[PDB]
Amino acid sequence: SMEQVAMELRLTELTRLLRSVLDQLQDKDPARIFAQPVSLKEVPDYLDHIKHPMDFATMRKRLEAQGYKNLHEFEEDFDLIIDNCMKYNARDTVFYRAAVRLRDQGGVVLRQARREVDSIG
Repeated sequence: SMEQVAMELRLTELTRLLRSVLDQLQDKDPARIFAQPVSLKEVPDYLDHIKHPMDFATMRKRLEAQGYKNLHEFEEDFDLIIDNCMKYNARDTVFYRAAVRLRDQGGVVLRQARREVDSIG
């Protein structure tokens, strides 16, 4: 139908906007601490601690399959990256500190994304 097509155009455009959001968030991680899944070869107990691992590469795969229906779903995945790290790693570690800085800097990007998503509909 024409409606299914219109709906599909909306999703494609959301995917375009979220791709730009993701790029902007990933720039706030210049050390690439959150770029890839935590390695289960290198951290074999990880899934005993963290039940829903997340990272930027994994978000990107979902995004490119148009697997984010709305901004809420995308933010959920971003918050997992941060929250997983702040639980697994102690406060005095470069990893925890990286997550805090990503959270703080990402807030600004995500604030305007929400306005854009509501605005453009």
